[PDB]
Amino acid sequence: RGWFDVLDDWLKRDRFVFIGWSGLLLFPCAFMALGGWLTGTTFVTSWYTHGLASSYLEGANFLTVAVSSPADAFGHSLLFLWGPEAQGNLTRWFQIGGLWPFVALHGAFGLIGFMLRQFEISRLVGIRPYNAIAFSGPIAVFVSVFLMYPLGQSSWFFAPSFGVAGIFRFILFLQGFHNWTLNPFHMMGVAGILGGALLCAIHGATVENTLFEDGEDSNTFRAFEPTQAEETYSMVTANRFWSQIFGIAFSNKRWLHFFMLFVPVTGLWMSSVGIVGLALNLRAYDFVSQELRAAEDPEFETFYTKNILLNEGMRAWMAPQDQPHENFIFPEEVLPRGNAL
Amino acid sequence: MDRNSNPNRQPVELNRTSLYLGLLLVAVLGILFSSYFFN
Amino acid sequence: MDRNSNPNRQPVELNRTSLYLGLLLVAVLGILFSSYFFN
Amino acid sequence: MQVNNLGFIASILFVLVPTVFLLILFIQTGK
Amino acid sequence: MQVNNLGFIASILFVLVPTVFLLILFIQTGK
Amino acid sequence: MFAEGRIPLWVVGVVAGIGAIGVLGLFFYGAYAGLGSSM
Amino acid sequence: DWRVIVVVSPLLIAATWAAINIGAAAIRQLQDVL
Amino acid sequence: MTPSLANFLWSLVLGAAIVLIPATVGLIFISQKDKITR
Amino acid sequence: MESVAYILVLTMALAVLFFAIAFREPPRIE
Amino acid sequence: MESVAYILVLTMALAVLFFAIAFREPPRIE
Amino acid sequence: VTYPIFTVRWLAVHTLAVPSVFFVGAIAAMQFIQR
Amino acid sequence: GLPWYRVHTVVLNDPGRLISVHLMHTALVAGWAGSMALYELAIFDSSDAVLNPMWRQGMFVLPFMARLGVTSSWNGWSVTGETGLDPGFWSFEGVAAAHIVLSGLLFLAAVWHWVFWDLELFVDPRTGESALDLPKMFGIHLFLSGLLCFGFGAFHLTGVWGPGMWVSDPYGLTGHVQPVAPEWGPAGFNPFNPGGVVAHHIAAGIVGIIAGLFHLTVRPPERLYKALRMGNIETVLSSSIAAVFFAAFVVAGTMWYGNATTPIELFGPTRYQWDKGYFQEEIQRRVDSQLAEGASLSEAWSTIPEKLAFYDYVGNSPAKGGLFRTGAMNSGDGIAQEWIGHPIFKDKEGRELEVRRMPNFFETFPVIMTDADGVVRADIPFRRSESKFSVEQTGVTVSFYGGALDGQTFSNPSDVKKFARKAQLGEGFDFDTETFNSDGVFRTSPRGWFTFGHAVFALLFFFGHIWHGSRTLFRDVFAGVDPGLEEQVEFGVFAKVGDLSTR
Amino acid sequence: GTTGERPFSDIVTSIRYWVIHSITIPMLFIAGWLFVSTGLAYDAFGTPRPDEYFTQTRQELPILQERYDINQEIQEFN
Amino acid sequence: AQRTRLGDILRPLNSEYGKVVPGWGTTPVMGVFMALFLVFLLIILQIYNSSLILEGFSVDWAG
Ligand code: CLA
Ligand code: CLA
Ligand code: CLA
Ligand SMILES: CCCCCCCCCCCCCCCC(=O)OC[C@H](CO[C@@H]1O[C@H](CS(=O)(=O)O)[C@@H](O)[C@H](O)[C@H]1O)OC(=O)CCCCCCCCCCCCCCC
Ligand SMILES: CCCCCCCCCCCCCCCC(=O)OC[C@H](COP(=O)(O)OC[C@@H](O)CO)OC(=O)CCCCCCCCCCCCCCC
Ligand SMILES: CC1=C(/C=C/C(C)=C/C=C/C(C)=C/C=C/C=C(C)/C=C/C=C(C)/C=C/C2=C(C)CCCC2(C)C)C(C)(C)CCC1
Ligand SMILES: CC1=C(/C=C/C(C)=C/C=C/C(C)=C/C=C/C=C(C)/C=C/C=C(C)/C=C/C2=C(C)CCCC2(C)C)C(C)(C)CCC1
Ligand SMILES: CC1=C(/C=C/C(C)=C\C=C/C(C)=C/C=C/C=C(C)/C=C/C=C(C)\C=C\C2=C(C)CCCC2(C)C)C(C)(C)CCC1
Ligand SMILES: CCCCCCCCCCCCO[C@@H]1O[C@H](CO)[C@@H](O[C@H]2O[C@H](CO)[C@@H](O)[C@H](O)[C@H]2O)[C@H](O)[C@H]1O
Ligand SMILES: [Ca+2]
Repeated sequence: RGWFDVLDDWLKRDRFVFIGWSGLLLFPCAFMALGGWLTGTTFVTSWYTHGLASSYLEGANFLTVAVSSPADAFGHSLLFLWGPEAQGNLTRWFQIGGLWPFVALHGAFGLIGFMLRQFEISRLVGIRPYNAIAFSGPIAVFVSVFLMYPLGQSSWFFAPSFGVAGIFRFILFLQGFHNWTLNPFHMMGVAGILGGALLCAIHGATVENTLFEDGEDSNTFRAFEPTQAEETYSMVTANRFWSQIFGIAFSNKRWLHFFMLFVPVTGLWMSSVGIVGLALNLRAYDFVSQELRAAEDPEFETFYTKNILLNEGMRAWMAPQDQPHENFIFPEEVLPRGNAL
Repeated sequence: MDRNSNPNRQPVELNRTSLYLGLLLVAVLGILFSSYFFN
Repeated sequence: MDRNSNPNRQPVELNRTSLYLGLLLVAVLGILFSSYFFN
Repeated sequence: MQVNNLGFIASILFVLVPTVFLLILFIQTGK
Repeated sequence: MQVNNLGFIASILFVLVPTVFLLILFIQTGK
Repeated sequence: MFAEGRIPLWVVGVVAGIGAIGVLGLFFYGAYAGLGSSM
Repeated sequence: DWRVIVVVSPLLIAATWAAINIGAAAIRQLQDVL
Repeated sequence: MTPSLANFLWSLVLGAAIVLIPATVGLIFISQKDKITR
Repeated sequence: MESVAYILVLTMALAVLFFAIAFREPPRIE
Repeated sequence: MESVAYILVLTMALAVLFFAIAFREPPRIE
Repeated sequence: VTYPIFTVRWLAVHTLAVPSVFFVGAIAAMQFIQR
Repeated sequence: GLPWYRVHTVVLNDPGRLISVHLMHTALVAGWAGSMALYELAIFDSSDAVLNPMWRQGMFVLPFMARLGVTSSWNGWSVTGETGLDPGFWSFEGVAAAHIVLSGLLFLAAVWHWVFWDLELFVDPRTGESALDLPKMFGIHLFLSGLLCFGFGAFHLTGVWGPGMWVSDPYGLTGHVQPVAPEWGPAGFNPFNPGGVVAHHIAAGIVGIIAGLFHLTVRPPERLYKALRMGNIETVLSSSIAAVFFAAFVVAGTMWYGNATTPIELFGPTRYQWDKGYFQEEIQRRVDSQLAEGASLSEAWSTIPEKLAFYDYVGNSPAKGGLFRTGAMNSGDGIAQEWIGHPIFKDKEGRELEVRRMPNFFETFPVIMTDADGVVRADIPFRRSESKFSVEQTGVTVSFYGGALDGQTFSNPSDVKKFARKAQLGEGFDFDTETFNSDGVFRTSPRGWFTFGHAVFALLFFFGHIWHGSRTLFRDVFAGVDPGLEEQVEFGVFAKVGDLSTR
Repeated sequence: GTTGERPFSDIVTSIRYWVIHSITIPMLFIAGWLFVSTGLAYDAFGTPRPDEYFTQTRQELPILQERYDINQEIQEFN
Repeated sequence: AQRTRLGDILRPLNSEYGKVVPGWGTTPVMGVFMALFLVFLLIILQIYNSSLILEGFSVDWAG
């Protein structure tokens, strides 16, 4: 028994927390990402990068803490602790936003490790690896939003900050500057996510309301046995119900569950494609035909042109505070605004 | 050289449900992207 | 009322030669009429 | 050249519609 | 409205090409 | 208590839940006092 | 920094408490696994 | 040899010494103490 | 004239719905 | 751009020729 | 009966719980900082 | 039968038809290259390489021919602005025709390999069915790639036998194709040093030749052969897709950030050049040196080349376009005709004012004019009832130096405001908007389009890698799990997950 | 279905677990407390105290602008 | 299994299907070269990233 196989045995033991070879990458990297985020949201400020308090130590709450993105002056520097910026000074590394790349990079490798874990466990137990394939969706989202978008932009500063209100800021920023709602790829993402939720709800309810009478209790949960060979609910009755209610119904269980995988995953992937576009400011910002007609015809108004106006207002009012490194100075009189407001 | 029948050839199938699903997908993609194609 | 299979249904065929002839006809009609379509 | 603005779409459809008719019929033959 | 001059042909082909792909495959099925 | 040598698991649960409620109450109280309280 | 000493001393107290209340059985287990 | 070069090489050395091969050593040691019985 | 294209795609989608309902593959138990 | 359409139709015709020759149905005696 | 005390599970438990409790003490203390 | 998404798996175990489909794909790609070049040639405007270069015309493949030394047409012109050059056969037209003929020949070879699929070369002589020795094929192809890489570096790029490559000055004003010597020091790893590219190809080609020789001679370890399923061609597909998306990310990044292989004369400027005012800084330094001689403002600014000023215009940033704003940048602002010269804004009191330029992020941006010490002295107010800093009240006037407006001063507040809005975009240019019926909204450059396409494709190829790696490693359960599979998965029964020999 | 380790309910219902932890858990709680309450956290992480966001000479946001020399920049911000 | 002259010439190249070296073979050598490649990739990334600044050049269009 060579040392490699002895290690393989130890790593793949049946214990409370399976480790596996993938655990070597997953657990330290996941721990770094999670502990870095908790440490930043508890203790670390964004005063020097954003001019914002972003930790419990400064009086922020769960909704307003964040591991904020680094200062825009660093471009896409990876901001290693030992790098030319912090130069091994941990306190400075915290103050310049080193925690953001720390968390982002360890999270990316922890995500890799987790998908490798999915593969490893699927191989060990003897099933098909469709869980890893499904997890590719969240991976695409994380790569596109947290890595690809800022890499296309001027710096990590424009990456989403790891915090609740930081994420909301990123969301509103994308609306105002990129008109992300108008983007057909975001639209397909929305459809995928809403359809996934719909499928989850409808499938759970359908199963729960076509159950077979397999027990005597009003509590129907105890009339199932994991080793039972037969279906626990009536696919035939479910199909008839949905055919008569909605017009169509699933008749193939395998297709149903594959569809439940396919919908949200496809949605995540399409929205990731859209975010890649936004990284290069390749927006679906405008419909030129309506823009031209409005520029010539002062009576032409659509909801599209109204949304354009909202975006203009948001940009002008938010940019000075959202981009403090720019030293934007917008005198009050240049701010766009409607009457009386 | 001789021309021998290839024994690797297999039929392809698209059932009616798959037809309806694909046709709906294509129609809704067209609905989605036509406005942007026109701009 | 019941839905009975119609026994009048027959297969349709287009052999490969007919395919080539029709494709050539369509291509040459397109060649002919495109200039007039553009005018 | 200032050509008829429907020329390309008319030409494409004039060819494509019968092309796909023939293709369908040919491919399904023997079913 | 002054729309993109390729809009109609792009939309028609975007729909028609996969439509005819599906139609061919469906019709020949069982051959 | 009701059995010697061990704590009932529900006693442990009640105590731990009271502690969790207490830490959450302290955080909610702190939302209104000291830093972050708008005053 | 005296602050470091006062922040670390509770950790050491907890560690030594756990050691003095678990060490016999922990050493038993360490020896058994060789 | 610049400061950034020196720190890069130090990063290599300290990543190995702090992470790669105390972890390899520990993994090998424990796998060889607790051995599966066939 | 782009309105014609929008109406066309919308009609195609609705027609697909009608056929998928009326002319569906029957679910059969066997 | 109409030149593209003319070239397309001409190429289609020539391609049809090549397939009708190379990939024809063999005449078979039976 | 007579299970091992220290395990990989013990370590996974503590790796999380121990810094969690320390952080909670820190945040509790934060609650009484005055500006 | 096969579902639609599996049709191509019919060549999975048919090396002859796999070669056939690869040949057909290669023919299609080469034919696309030829036809794309022909199309771009049919519409390229060669007259004005200064204000209408290729990257303003949506030219996508033309820069790639020019990068490696094909810069002249048969029709007399060259993308370096010259005329009357004789490229020989290897002009844009010659290269495109070469790709067309190659496409045809590859098509014919594909047909032959499809028809004559059953060659004895493909069948294992030991047993009698089709078999490919994938490690040996890798050794062969790797040795070949190393040879080709070394030859490209040593003969083409150096000019030992070949044209060399496009190199340019840091400001994209004198780009041309020349031989490049390799740089063997650390500077070879500067992405903006072309000698680095030459040295890379020489050294990596030698490394590839040596690695191919090793892989032509040493068989895989049995451990590796089983773990990586080296008898499964899908393992090659998985690892190849991985390598390919790695390369695609790299090329998108080097296109977006700029480097020696993505010169601005061929692909346009980068967004980071606008961000940092790279060209603005250079122009200002040239003007200040002229002034340090004794030249007047007009003379100093008239020394500035129109091409350099054209780089300093936000409409040429690749980060200003839109996903559905299609076509050439000339379809946006129009075809640039001439520089209007540098405006200098002075308010009523003699203060000279700087108009704050539009950043890349902003689709719209307020007009703000600040003095030397960063205090707003004028603006264009949205609301006027409490306006205090308007161009009307501040008495802002503008005088132009160099360019079309050289020596002209404007005091009419409408004129001043329009020129302030122009200065927001950087250096001002007259445009012809009638040729393209240009719509007024900015397009992105080929740099932007290339980066977008390749970043998206790399992302999708990640999923392809995951899918095919999983199909390779889980081939045994692709059609479903074993109808047994009861106790192996049960918790705690076995000491090692899956291993039946353990408890 | 047990992978070998002692069940949690067993452990946390035992006397010894509680003799250990009624000490260890409060010790960590108060160590985190003291970490904050002694001011150590401010100095360790560089987080401003409520009186150090602005100084008698810097009334504006101390936004970093320098690409490599941030130690000096931070010290000049104070 | 049709024979061709080119097929016969190429035949020895496609004859060693499935033959392997028992055990781990050159896997250690492969691993060391993988580690060197990873270090090289980190170096050139950090240079391109401006996190590794060497003497003699600048990552800039001026070089
Ligand atoms: C001798 C044949 C030949 C020649 C001289 C050319 C020449 C040219 N081609 Mg072309 N082409 C050919 C065959 C040829 N082609 C074939 C067979 C196809 C079909 C696949 C094409 C498809 C094609 C397209 C789509 C395009 C060209 C283009 C071009 C022009 C620019 C090429 C370029 O940028 O290279 C870029 C090549 C690389 C950067 C090589 C990447 C390979 C990676 C880096 C190595 C892979 C890893 C390695 C194998 C593993 C490590 C090994 C290592 C250790 C040694 C140029 C004039 C471009 C053009 O200008 O259009 C008109 C263009 O867009 N060609
Ligand atoms: C990556 C490869 C690539 C890149 C970077 C470019 C880049 C460029 N090309 Mg192009 N081209 C290419 C490939 C490429 N081309 C190919 C393969 C062809 C043959 C068709 C062409 C033929 C071509 C022509 C005829 C022209 C160009 C032109 C141009 C320029 C204008 C770009 C533009 O507006 O596009 C617009 C891009 C979009 C509108 C994005 C479309 C996104 C689609 C709709 C997404 C599809 C969604 C999908 C269905 C979702 C699936 C759903 C899910 C469930 C799976 C630009 C520099 C123009 C030019 O200026 O020439 C001088 C021009 O006239 N090219
Ligand atoms: C070198 C790249 C490469 C190659 C050779 C393959 C090859 C294969 N793939 Mg695969 N794949 C890839 C990349 C690749 N893939 C990438 C990047 C992804 C992520 C998007 C996938 C995701 C994927 C899945 C989910 C599946 C495969 C499957 C297959 C097998 C059957 C393919 C088939 O018949 O579909 C036929 C396709 C059609 C009939 C129509 C496809 C129409 C597409 C959507 C649009 C075409 C646009 C245009 C023509 C292509 C230009 C894109 C180009 C620039 C890359 C085949 C061996 C299947 C399989 O495993 O079979 C068992 C399978 O289920 N692949
Ligand atoms: C933070 C988490 C970190 C994760 C760490 C993971 C733990 C280590 C995992 C190692 C995985 C790779 C080992 C694969 C096993 C192997 O190849 O053969 C096992 C061999 C064969 O030995 C002997 O060989 C005998 C014969 S045979 O040749 O193997 O058949 C055989 O009988 C016998 O079994 C065997 O003892 O054993 C070894 O002694 C060779 C070690 C080579 C391992 C690769 C080293 C490269 C990494 C170093 C990186 C720095 C390099 C310098 C960079 C500047
Ligand atoms: C009240 C009754 C009247 C109903 C009217 C409402 C119409 C709803 C009918 C469903 C349409 C059929 C579409 C799937 C085509 C079809 O016939 O599918 C039939 C299919 C049956 O699946 P089976 O299990 O039988 O298929 C298994 C194998 O055949 C695999 O192919 O059902 C599904 O796949 C469910 C998932 C798609 C659900 C799609 C819902 C889409 C909603 C409408 C979106 C378009 C609106 C655009 C407006 C412009
Ligand atoms: C940073 C860093 C690092 C790392 C660290 C770590 C890794 C750590 C950590 C950490 C951690 C890991 C921490 C923690 C925590 C926690 C917390 C803070 C918690 C909490 C909580 C809560 C509050 C809860 C609540 C609740 C709810 C809400 C529900 C029900 C009830 C209860 C109570 C449960 C190192 C040194 C490496 C280096 C440098 C950098
Ligand atoms: C036969 C032959 C010949 C001829 C050849 C030729 C004449 C050719 C060609 C060719 C060509 C002329 C080609 C081509 C191509 C194209 C392609 C291949 C394309 C495409 C496409 C795509 C793929 C696209 C896609 C897309 C879309 C659609 C949208 C946007 C996005 C994307 C890009 C995705 C010769 C006599 C010489 C020789 C003998 C043989
Ligand atoms: C859910 C849950 C849990 C927890 C629980 C807890 C944590 C708690 C509780 C609770 C509590 C903690 C309670 C209480 C109570 C009390 C009461 C109910 C009372 C009373 C009374 C009264 C009525 C009063 C009266 C009065 C008046 C009226 C005035 C005069 C004086 C006096 C005070 C007498 C457990 C783990 C177990 C299980 C699972 C989950
Ligand atoms: C799985 C991979 C994990 C990767 C991460 C692992 C952790 C990496 C930590 C590496 C940290 C490098 O930290 C770096 O160490 C060196 C060497 O001591 C310090 O260097 C210090 O000491 C050395 C020598 O004693 C002096 O030459 C130097 O002037 C001084 O700064 C750097 O100031 C610090 O930046
Ligand atoms: Ca007033």
